[PDB]
Amino acid sequence: DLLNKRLKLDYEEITPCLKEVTTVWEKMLSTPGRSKIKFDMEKMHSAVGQGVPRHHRGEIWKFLAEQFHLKHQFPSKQQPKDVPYKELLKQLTSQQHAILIDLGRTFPTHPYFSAQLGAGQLSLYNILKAYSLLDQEVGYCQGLSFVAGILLLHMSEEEAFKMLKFLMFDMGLRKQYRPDMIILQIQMYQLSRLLHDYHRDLYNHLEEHEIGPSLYAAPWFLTMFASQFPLGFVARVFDMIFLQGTEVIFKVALSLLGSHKPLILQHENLETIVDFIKSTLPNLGLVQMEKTINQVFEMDIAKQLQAYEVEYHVLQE
Repeated sequence: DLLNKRLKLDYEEITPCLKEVTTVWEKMLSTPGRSKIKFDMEKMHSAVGQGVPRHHRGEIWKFLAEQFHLKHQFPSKQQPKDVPYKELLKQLTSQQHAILIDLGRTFPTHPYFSAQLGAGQLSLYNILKAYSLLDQEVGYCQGLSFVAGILLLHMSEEEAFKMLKFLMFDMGLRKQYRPDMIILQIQMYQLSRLLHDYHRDLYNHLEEHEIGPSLYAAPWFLTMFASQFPLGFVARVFDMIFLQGTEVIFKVALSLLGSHKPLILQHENLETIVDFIKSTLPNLGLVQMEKTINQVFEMDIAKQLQAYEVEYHVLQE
């Protein structure tokens, strides 16, 4: 019952948010008719940057989504339909097997998900089942359980489904999850170009050993870092995603790669380089995570990403 929130929110923070900013959030959250009011971008940006209290993370994300709605029309051709959560769950989904195989690997040591087909896992299962029936083109795609999982850890089951719909449709995250993997391939290309333009030396080193992003970045995009990084770090990455968009993933990837460049440069073969990026890099210390979040947060690469996309299509022909 309210122990569920306790059960769910039991994870180490990178930097505990202090007294004062908890104060500022409560005021924005308590605003009457909140969803219809546009808040000033800079206050929010300062708010997110100064800390997101764990006890309010979920409501904050929903608040940030309301703000996203107000700033982005987000049109009437690609909507998603409104068969309620409870109604979708009456049906059977063809994605049952795919959901189950990932379910067992989703935050397996977290007390809320440790019990096989326990309350936590069932709620997650149902969210994914519903989503697969809503978005049958995507159905269930590997890694999605971590995303739905992180949402579930900060709000109710049905609230998590709604936010998942919002993140996937309104924020466009669903694109990378389509079965053809085309958008995922373009994202791999974009990260590579990002490395070329911002850390040429790292780029040259990776190219020399033929290490394309697909050898290590797939989990970063598809699980949004949730499958390999600490929960506290991933939760801050999500704070930023809801405020600044899914492109934050690229920012975090670039920041991490750039940050560990000196170490990656010391490895001389595909086996050692990939192993470092896959297994060692995720073992970041508290200060490192702190620096990463702050750097990523002020990073601006939207125009470059856009350009790399056009570039991809020109080279395809």
